[PDB]
Amino acid sequence: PVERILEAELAPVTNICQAADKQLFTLVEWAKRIPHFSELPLDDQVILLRAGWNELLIASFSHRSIAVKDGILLLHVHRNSAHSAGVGAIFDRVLTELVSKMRDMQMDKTELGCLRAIVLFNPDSKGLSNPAEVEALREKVYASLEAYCKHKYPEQPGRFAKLLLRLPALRSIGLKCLEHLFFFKLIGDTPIDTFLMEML
Amino acid sequence: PVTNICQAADKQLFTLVEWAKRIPHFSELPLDDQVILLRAGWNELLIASFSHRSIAVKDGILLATGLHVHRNSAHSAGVGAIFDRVLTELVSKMRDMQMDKTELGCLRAIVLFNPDSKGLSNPAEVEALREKVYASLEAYCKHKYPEQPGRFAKLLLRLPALRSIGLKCLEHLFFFKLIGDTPIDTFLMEMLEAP
Amino acid sequence: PVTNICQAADKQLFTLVEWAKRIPHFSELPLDDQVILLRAGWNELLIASFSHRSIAVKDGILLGLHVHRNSAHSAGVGAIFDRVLTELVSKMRDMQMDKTELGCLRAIVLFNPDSKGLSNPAEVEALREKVYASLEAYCKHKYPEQPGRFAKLLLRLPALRSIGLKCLEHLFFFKLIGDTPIDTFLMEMLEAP
Amino acid sequence: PVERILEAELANDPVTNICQAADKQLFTLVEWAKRIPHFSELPLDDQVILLRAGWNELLIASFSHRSIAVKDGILLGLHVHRNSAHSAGVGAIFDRVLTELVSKMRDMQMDKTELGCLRAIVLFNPDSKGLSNPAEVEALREKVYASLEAYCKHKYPEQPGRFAKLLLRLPALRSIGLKCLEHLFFFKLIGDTPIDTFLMEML
Ligand SMILES: Cc1cc2c(cc1-c1cc3cc(C(=O)O)c(=O)oc3cc1O)C(C)(C)CCC2(C)C
Repeated sequence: PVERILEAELAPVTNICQAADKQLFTLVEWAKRIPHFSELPLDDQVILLRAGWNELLIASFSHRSIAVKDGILLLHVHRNSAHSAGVGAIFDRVLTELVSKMRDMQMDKTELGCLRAIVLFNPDSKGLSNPAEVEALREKVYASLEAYCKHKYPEQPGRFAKLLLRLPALRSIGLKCLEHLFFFKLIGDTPIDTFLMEML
Repeated sequence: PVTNICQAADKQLFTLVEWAKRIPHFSELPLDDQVILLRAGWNELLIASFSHRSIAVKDGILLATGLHVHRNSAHSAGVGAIFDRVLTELVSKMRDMQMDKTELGCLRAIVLFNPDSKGLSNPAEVEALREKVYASLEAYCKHKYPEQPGRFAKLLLRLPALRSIGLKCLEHLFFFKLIGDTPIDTFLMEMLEAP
Repeated sequence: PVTNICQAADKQLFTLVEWAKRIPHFSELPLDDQVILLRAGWNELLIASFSHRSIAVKDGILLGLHVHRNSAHSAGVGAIFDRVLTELVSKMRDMQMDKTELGCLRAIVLFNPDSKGLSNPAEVEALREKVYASLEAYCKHKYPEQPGRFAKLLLRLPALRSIGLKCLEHLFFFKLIGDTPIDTFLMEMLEAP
Repeated sequence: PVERILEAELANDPVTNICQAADKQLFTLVEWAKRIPHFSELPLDDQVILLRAGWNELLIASFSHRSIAVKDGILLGLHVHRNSAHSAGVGAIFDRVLTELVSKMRDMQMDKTELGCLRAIVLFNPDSKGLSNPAEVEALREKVYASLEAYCKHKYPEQPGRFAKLLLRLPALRSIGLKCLEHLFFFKLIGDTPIDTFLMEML
């Protein structure tokens, strides 16, 4: 189904942990509204969210950032701020490889939902009790996305593959965001500097 | 053994360039861009090749020299994790769906034609050639495996795995730790016992 | 469990600022430079503290929560943990590194003139010279029988640097304590309405 | 004395050619190590471990020091300007070599005896994994840095802090060390254009 994925998509310094907690929770609420996700073992649900949270978050804010130049919306962080916090390279990749590609092809929210659902339903995730079941749910999602794309954009016969071929970029940007601690430098950066200037 | 590795590398790079030149329209790109695509691509292209070659082998990979490497050796050289990912995420997935050599070729051609490669003079042209390749692959899949309507997507969805395994092979120096470990010890000793 | 870690971090950062301000001449640096030194230094400063605390423990580190190397190897960070033990904790034990000597090393680490963005690196270098001049005085007087003790102290800093970067790169702290707390978090979220 | 350390210090197919350059460089490094007192008296297993543990920092220390006689470049005989380094995608690491090592060595006029002794300290690293007798390596490192302090106190008595200043370049050497591994710094520098030149065998 493609209607419940779009429906899902539409619906003290270190205590940066609170902001993180709230962000992760938004992500869990979304996952629970993806058909069949909540019918997986609880251990498997946790593994998929642990495996997925980084790429899922980047996909969200990348897409939000379509409405913005040389920035991402969380609110608004300009690329000059990102370069200043020593994560310029990774930020520019988000812009060129994700945000602009999403803009150029006017990726809609149903299509974002389905990609995120493919990422979430990752049968490669380590420790999954039944990877075959996860694979099966991902097949349902991308079968459903192809149906949606063929109907809404029949003039764009390549559109389905183009969507799927943004996932490799998402994966590498994924790993670079972990490795550079991208999320926690973005929200945590100045709050820390501001805290520390309690040496005044 | 060290001289073998360096020759094998040279031969592999050469094989890789000859292959790329025989991909339609590749040689019609700017020369700067051809170099960028091969330099951006050689890691994933090589892993795709040997992963697929390794379909015909249990708990191992075959390298295009002939050199079979079992996972026992890989875990012994302290790259067990990365080796197991190659096996589970690539080799077995390729086996399970019986990925044929046409389908490997088209994926390698998609990887080669990477319009995200840094410094490309005309990314739009590279993107255009990748569209031709994956349009051609979908045609092939729909006709040879009409019973498997999801086969095209399944092929494309091995590329993220290839990307991460790609970066992990760089980051761990996967190739050099596999074959190069004791050859280096042997090298250094030869140098140490020389005058 | 997660809430506790985040509080402990906040408390650690605070302890760290109070400490730095009580280092002579630190507070006489530009505010921009003070922030840079603490941001550049917090990782090595913390590892130096808990490494030294862990002298009183076998095959473990003390952070109140004792962490045994069996748990560390089980959480896939055995390599980094063993480096902390062999290169820092045991070396500190073997030479009976005292708390004055730890303080001076931490002060040398803090006064890092290599820190990027420093307005006046020459001033930071000058304060580090004062610190390590002071440490040599201390070493030569308390351990005159150990004429190489000063150099030995300074030659633990490279280890501190590499273990520093390896702890960042592996997310050493988060994988140690944060593993199951995260699983527990996500379940809390999953069984919420 | 520390004369033997200074004496030590004052001595188509694109991948194959990089490998030859590497081979030659590593060999110069072994010849140097053999002329360090007591090194050749270690077990052969231990000698191999120290060179395996050490080669990256030892090489960087050499070329950093050689590069004192050069602006916004490093000397390997092939001078490499920072423009080329930034072009080969290793600009960050190159700038660190310049700021943290080359300029610091220039500013304090580090001489070749002092470089030798630091390299000898790096070589005699008792933290190296698998050493048969790390106590012996530690003992040789103590001899080296005891000898360096003697040299510094005599040649630069006006600079009482010069010994510590020398030793406190080693952390920088370590981090630049790990960054050079992680980026494959050496092989991108020497291997860079040879590859580009090879590949431009498209016609
Ligand atoms: C020991 C060692 C050193 C290095 C490297 C790797 C190792 C290295 C050596 C062994 C030997 C081994 C052996 O003695 O059989 C082993 O099992 O695992 C190793 C793992 C390693 O990472 C790389 C490839 C990262 C290049 C940089 C240097 C420092 C030369």
